[PDB]
Amino acid sequence: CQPHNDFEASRAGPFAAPKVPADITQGVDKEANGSVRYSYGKQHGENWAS
Amino acid sequence: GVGVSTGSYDNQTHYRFLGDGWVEITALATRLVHLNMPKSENYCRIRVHNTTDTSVKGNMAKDDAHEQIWTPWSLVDANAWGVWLQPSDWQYICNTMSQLNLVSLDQEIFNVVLKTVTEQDLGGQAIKIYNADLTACMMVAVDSNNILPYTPAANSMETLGFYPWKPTIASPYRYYFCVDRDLSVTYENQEGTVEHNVMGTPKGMNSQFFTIENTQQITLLRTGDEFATGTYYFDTNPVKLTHTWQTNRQLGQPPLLSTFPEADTDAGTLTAQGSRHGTTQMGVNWVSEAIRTRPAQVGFCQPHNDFEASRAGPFAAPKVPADITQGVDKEANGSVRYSYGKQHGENWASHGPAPERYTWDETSFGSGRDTKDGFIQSAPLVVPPPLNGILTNANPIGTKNDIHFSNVFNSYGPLTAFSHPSPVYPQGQIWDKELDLEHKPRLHITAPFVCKNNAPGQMLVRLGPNLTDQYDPNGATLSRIVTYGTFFWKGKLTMRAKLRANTTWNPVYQVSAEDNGNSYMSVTKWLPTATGNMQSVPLITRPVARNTY
Amino acid sequence: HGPAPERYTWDETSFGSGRDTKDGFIQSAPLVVPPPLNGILTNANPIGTKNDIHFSNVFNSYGPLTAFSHPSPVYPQGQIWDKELDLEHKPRLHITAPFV
Amino acid sequence: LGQPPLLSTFPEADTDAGTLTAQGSRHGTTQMGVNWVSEAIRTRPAQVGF
Amino acid sequence: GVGVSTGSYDNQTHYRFLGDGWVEITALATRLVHLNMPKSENYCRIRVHNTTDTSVKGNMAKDDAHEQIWTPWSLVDANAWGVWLQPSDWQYICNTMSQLNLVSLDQEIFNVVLKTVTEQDLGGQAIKIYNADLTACMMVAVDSNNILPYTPAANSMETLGFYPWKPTIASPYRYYFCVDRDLSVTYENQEGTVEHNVMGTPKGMNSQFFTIENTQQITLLRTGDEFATGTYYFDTNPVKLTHTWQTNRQLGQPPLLSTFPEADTDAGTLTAQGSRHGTTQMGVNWVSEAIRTRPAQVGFCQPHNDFEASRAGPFAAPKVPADITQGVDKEANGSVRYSYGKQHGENWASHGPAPERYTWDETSFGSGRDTKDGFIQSAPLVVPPPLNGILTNANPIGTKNDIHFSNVFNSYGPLTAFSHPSPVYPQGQIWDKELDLEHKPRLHITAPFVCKNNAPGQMLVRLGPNLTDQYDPNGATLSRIVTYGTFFWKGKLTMRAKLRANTTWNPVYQVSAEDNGNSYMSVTKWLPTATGNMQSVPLITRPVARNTY
Amino acid sequence: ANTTWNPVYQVSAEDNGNSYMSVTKWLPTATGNMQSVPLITRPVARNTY
Amino acid sequence: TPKGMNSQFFTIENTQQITLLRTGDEFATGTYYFDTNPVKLTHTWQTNRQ
Repeated sequence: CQPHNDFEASRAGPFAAPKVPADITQGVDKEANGSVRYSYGKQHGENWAS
Repeated sequence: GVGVSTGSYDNQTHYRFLGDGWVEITALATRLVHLNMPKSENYCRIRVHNTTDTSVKGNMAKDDAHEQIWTPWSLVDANAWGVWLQPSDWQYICNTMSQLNLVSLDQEIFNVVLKTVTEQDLGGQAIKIYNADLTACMMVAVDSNNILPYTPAANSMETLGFYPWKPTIASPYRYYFCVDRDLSVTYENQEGTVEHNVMGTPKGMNSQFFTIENTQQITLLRTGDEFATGTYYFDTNPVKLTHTWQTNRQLGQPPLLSTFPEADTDAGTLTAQGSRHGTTQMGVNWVSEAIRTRPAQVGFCQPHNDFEASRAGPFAAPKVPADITQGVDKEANGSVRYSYGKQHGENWASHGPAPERYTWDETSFGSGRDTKDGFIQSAPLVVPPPLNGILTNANPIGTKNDIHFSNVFNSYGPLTAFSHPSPVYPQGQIWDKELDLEHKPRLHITAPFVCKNNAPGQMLVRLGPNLTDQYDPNGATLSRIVTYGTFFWKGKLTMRAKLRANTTWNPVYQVSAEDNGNSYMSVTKWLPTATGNMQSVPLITRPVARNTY
Repeated sequence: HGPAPERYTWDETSFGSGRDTKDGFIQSAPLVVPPPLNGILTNANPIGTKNDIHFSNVFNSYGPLTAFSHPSPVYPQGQIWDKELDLEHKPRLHITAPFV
Repeated sequence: LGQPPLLSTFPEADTDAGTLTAQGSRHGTTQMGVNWVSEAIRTRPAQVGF
Repeated sequence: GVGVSTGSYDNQTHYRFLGDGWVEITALATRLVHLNMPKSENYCRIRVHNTTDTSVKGNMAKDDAHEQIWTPWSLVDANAWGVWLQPSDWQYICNTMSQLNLVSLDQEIFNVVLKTVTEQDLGGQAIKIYNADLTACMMVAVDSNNILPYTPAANSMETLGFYPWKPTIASPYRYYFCVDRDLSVTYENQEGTVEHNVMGTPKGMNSQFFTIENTQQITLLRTGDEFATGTYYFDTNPVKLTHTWQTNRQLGQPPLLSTFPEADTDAGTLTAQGSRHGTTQMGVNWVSEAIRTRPAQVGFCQPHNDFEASRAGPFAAPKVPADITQGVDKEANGSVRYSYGKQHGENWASHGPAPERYTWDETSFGSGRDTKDGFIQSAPLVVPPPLNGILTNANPIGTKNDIHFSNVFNSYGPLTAFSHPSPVYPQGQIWDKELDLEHKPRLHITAPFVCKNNAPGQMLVRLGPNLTDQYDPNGATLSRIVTYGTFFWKGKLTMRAKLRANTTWNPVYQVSAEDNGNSYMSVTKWLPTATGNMQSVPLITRPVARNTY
Repeated sequence: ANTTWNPVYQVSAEDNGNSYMSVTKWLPTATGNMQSVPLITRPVARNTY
Repeated sequence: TPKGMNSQFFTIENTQQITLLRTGDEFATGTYYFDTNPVKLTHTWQTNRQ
C-alpha cells in the first residue's frame, strides 16, 4: 500500500512524492497505483493532422 | 631496568599528497592518562531505577530504568574527531577534500608510572605525601575480538582529552544487562496513578555476564615496560564532505521558457500548464513543477517523536537527521543536540554543573522536510482542494489537536534517497561496530563510519591491586593500599581522502574565522584567555556545494 | 483420534526487536516533560472513528535504521529452504523459511 | 547499547541500588532541543525492531 | 634489573577440535597470591588432643586426636576443578563430552613483590606505612619427587581462589606424625567414665620427620626474578562423564510378552512363571525378574557407618558413593557432604563463621542401594517367606533395635561392578597420589583421577626471613622485620576429552539455567549482586544418559 | 564458545511431569503412539553489541 | 514414571545401516575376532586342607 497523493514539502517547495507504479486491478485505481500519464508533441509522436 | 622512558610524544598531523587527487592524511595524537584504583573490587550488578520522574504521570521520557554491570576496569576509547586532528586542520580538510575514509589505527602505552599516597601530619594538619612505587604495575587488555559489549565513548561523551597539553582520565567500563522493565502511558494528569512501573529480574535466556579476566589476555606492565597494538585496518566506506541543495523540485530538464526578462527585475514565464509536454502521475490534463514525475524521492517524512516501547522499556525511535529548511523544524528533522563537559570542549571559565549544549543541523538541503507545508489530497486529484479532500498539518488526527499525520507518517519508500550525517569535529563519533543482526541498518546515526568487517576493539585498562600486609577474603577485609597511575597514550589514525576541484564559476562557501566579534566564527572562540581558559566549538562540515544530479 | 489437528503458536526469541502496544505512544513536536492531554497519542485514542483502531494497528516504523534478526526455524514442520521471487527487488528475507 | 550512564551512588546493601547524574546537567546526546537527557531520549546507533 | 614485570595474565579456556570425536581442552588460570611471614620460625611438633568431646561418653566420632608437624612453609596447591575452568565451561563439557582425562600441567611465578610495613603515628594514632623492599626475596620449591607427605589442598578445603579477579592466600603446609592414640567405646551414658583415652609418644620405628630445607632445591627469587616448572604429564585414566540407569534388574533379554496393551492405560503380561524358559540359581521350578541370573552384580551392600579402630585411633571406614534411590538413604550410600568457605565458593554476603555445606548424591542409578527393601531368606528358598525364614531390615541383630544386617554387611564380591564418583566442579579434587602399598585400592573417593605413575609434586613456598639489625639465636631473640609477599601464579592444565553422539530418539537430560526463581539452576546463583557478592554452587555432573549393556 | 561466567540457558528434558520439556513427550506409549513437539531454538544468549 | 536423566530410547532405524535384500539377494558379515581369555576344561579337587 502506497500513500495516495502524499504531497511533501521541503525548502524547495511542495511536491508530489513519487510512487512505484503497479497494476490497477479491478479497483480501477489509476492515480492510486501510480499509473503515470504522459504528454508528448507532434515531433514526438502526435498526429500531425491534429 | 626501570628509570627510563619507553616512548615518544607526538600530536601532529602530516599530509602526504599521493597525487591523482588523493592524499593520505596521518593523524598522530598523544595524551597523558590518569587512572585511579577502582572502588569496585569486583563486578557489580547495580540496578538503577529512578522514580523521582517515572512515578509522575506527566514524565514519561525521563525513564532511566535499566540494570548495568559496573566492572572494575576503565577504558581508553579515543573515538572522537577532536581527540585526533587539530582545530585548524579540520578547516583545511572540509574546505579542500570532498571525501574521507578511515584506513589504519595504532596505539601505544609508554612511561607507565605508579605511585602511592600516604598521610603525614604537618603542624597538626595532614598533608598527603606521594612516593613512587616501582614494584607497582598496571594491567592492559585490547579486546580485538569484541567478545565484550561494545561501549562507544562518544555515546556517553566520556572520551579522552581534546587538549594535548592537558591530562585526561579514562572512563570506567560498564555494559547493560537483561532486565524486563515496563512502564504504562500517562498524559499530564490521567485518572489515577501510573498503572505499571517496575524493574525486572535476571532471565536465563538473556543473562549476559562477561569478565575482562576471561575475555582477553591481560598484559602486565610496570614502570619500565611498555605496550603497543598491531596496525588495525578499517573496511568502512568513505563519507562525502559536501552538502546537497537540489530538492525533489529540481532534477531533470526545467520547463521551457516562453518569456525572457527584459529587466533584471521581472522574470520569465513557462508554457500553457494545460498544453505542455511532460510526465505527471496524475490522470489530469495538466502539469506543473509540483506534479511532474521525478527519478526518485529526495528525503522522506519521518514520524515525529515516535516513542516505541519494548521488553526493555519505552524509548525514542531514532531518525535520520536532515535539513531543517524554512520550517525551522529541528526536533522534527532529527537535529541531534549534544552536551559535553570542560575536558571535552566547554570553556574552563564557565564554573558550574551545567555543561554546554548545541543543536546540530544537517546540511542536506535536499532531503529537508517542512511540517508547515506537508499535505495530502483525495484520490480524485482536482485543482480545487475540497475542504474534506485534503489533509493539512492542522487536522486533529486521533481526537488530538496536536497530533497530526506528520507526527505519525513514514514516507520511507523504494525511492527514498538521502545523504549521510555530517560528522562534527568536537565530540564527534568516528567509527562504530555493526549490529550482530541478519539485516543491519543501512547506516548509523551515532557515527558516519561503520566497520563492515570486525570492530577495532575497545582498549581496557586497570591498575594492579596493591594488597596490604594483612588480608582475608572470608572476613570481607579487602585492605588495599591507596595507589594510582599515570600512563601516556600514543595513537596514529591514518586515513586517505580525495579533494574536489573548482568546477564552478561562482566561489563556493568556505569556512573562515572572522575577527573578534558577535560572529560565530570568531577567533577568540578558539583562542586562550588571560587566565588560560579555552573552548572547542563545532565546525562547519561540508562547506563546499555538491550537485546531486 | 479426531479431525482436529494439533496447533501451537511460535514466539520469537529476539527479545531485542520486541514490541509492546501497551506502551507505544507519540508526542507533539514541541517535546516537553509534561505530556499534554492533546500533546500525545497513546494506544487508547480512537483514530478513525473507531475505539479499537489505534495508531499501532496502522503504523509502519520501518526505516533506514531498522535492524532485526531472522525467524527461528522450528524442528517440527519447519520449512528449510525456499525459492526466491522472480522480481527486480525481492524481499530482504522470507518468513516461510530462514534459508533462501 | 552504548556506554551506560555514570553511577554517582554505589549500593551499600544488596537491596538498594545506585543513582545517575543530574538529568539536566549530564553529558550525552539527545535528538531533542531540550536541556536534559535520559535512558529514553539518548540517541542510539540504530533502531532495534520496528 | 628490577622494575619490570616477568609474566602475563591469562585465565581462559581454549577448545582445539582434534577431530575424530576427540578434543584437546587447555585450561589456563592465573591468580594473585598473598603470603605472610610464617609465625613458626622453625618446625614445630604441636600435639592437638581435644577433650571437650572425647571425654564425653556419647561423643566418639568427634575424635580429633592427632599430632601433626607444622612447617614454616605455605603451599600453592590448586587441585580444584573450580580453580581451573570457568562456571559456564563445565556446562558445555558435561553436556557434550562423554569422557575426560588429564594430560599435562605447567606453572609459573611472575611479578614477585615483597614489601615491609612500619608503624607511623598520625595525629596521635598509628597508621601502617607500606614501603617496597627490593633487596627482599622469597623462596620457592617444587618437590616433584614427592619425598614429603602428600597433602591434598581439597582434603582440607584450602586450595587457591576460584575467583580470577580476587586474590588468594596460600594454605600452610603440615603433615601427620607417628602417635599411638587409643579410645575406648562408650554409648550414651555407659557405666563409668571412658576407660582409655590418651595420646602417644614418638616411636623410633615410625618417626617421620622431614625438612623442606633438605628435601628440595629451594630457588631464591627477588622482585625482578621469576620461576617456572616443566611440563608434567599425567598417566591417569579417563573418567566417564555419564550416569548409569540400568540396575541388576534389567540386563539381558526381557521376558516374552504374551499380552499386548489394547489401551495406553493397561499393560501387557508375561508367560507362566512356572512354565517359562530362563535361568535361575534356585532349585525351584519357576522364574521371575527377581530370581533370574545376571551377567554380574550391579552395586553392592556396604557396611553403614563401620567405624574401625587402629593404632592411630577410631575412624570412619570409607565407602564408595552411589545412587540414593527411593530409599533416600544418603549416609547409607556414602553421599559425601562438603563444607567450603567464601574464598572457595560461599556467598560473600553471608557474614558469619558458618560455612556453606551440601550433600553430593551420585548419579549411578544402577548401583543404588535401598535399606528399606534389603532382605535374605533361608537356604530352602520357598515362595511363602516364613517368619523365621527371612531377615528383613527390622530384625534386631546383636541385641540392638537399630543395628541390623544392612549396617554390617559387605556384599563386595567377584561380581561387584560399579562406576566412578562424579567429580564436582566447585571444591572438587582432580588428581591424587597413589598409596605406597603392594595392593593399592581399585580407586580413590577423594579424586576421580589417580596418578598411576609418579605424582605431580606439591609446590611449596616461603618468604625469605628479613633479619633485623640485632640478632642472637642463643638469646632466643629472633627479631624479624615485618614483611609479606604477593606473587602471581600462572598454570595451564591441558587435558583431552571425547564427546558422545546422539544415538537416541528421545532428547537426553541437559544442564540449563532457568530464570531467576526458586529453581536450583537459577542464573542469579552465578550472577553478581548490587554490592558485588558472588557464590559458586555445584553443577550437575554426568547429565547425559549412558547404557550399561 | 563459553565467553561468559554465568551458565547460559540450555535445552534439557525434565522428568515426566507438567514440565513442557517432559521426556514422555517424545517417548512411545503402551500402544506405540508418539508425538513430535517443537523445540527451543536459539537457547544460547547472544550479545548484539 | 519416565525420568529425564535415565530416559534411554533407541531406534533400530537410527542406530544401524539397514541392508534391504530380496529373494535374489544375500548378506554376510565380516570376520569378527574375540579377545576373550581361554577357559580351563578341568575341575579342582584340592581344598584349603591339602
